[PDB]
Amino acid sequence: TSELRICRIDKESGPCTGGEELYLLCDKVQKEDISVRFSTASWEGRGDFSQADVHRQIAIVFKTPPYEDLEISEPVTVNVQLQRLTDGECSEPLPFTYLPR
Amino acid sequence: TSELRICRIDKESGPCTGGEELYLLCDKVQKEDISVRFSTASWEGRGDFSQADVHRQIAIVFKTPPYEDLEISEPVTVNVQLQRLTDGECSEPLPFTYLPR
Repeated sequence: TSELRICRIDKESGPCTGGEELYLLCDKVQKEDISVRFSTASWEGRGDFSQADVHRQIAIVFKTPPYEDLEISEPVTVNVQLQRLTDGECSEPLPFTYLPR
Repeated sequence: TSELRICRIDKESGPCTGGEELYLLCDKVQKEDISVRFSTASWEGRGDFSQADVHRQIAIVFKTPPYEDLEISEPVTVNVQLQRLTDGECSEPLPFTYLPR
């Protein structure tokens, strides 16, 4: 109830040794009343995190624009950033590399 | 200013043909005054999304627990879910598969 829902987990696999840092996207939860449970029909395990590790974020779903040159033979890593429409203010850039066909 | 900051992009690469659905995590933005800019020193492109595509989410950073059997020779995909400490209520499960050493 209260709708505990996980939207996704950045990684779908990892070493059985554990201790691997991951992150999951979910709907509203109470950081003082939430935990992560890994399990099978006969085993149970918990993710290691604190309240400081529960971040309120915004997620934007979008389709990439086609690159200027659809005939590139070599990868081309461009910049990706947030930009405000009103003032045209940008955020720092993050890389994204386009791959040839 | 107002601190436009991107935390990450699920994919770091993709076809130069574009039209690839992605998502990025960032800090507070105004969905009616925000856009995504792809660019080089001489080229500019925009991500395709609407206001409906800007979601307020929670992200939890955590380390995975080690699996019960560290000697598995075959992958073992267990369940991962949110669980409330107070009532022990769980969310639907998402799969995560442990890999042998």
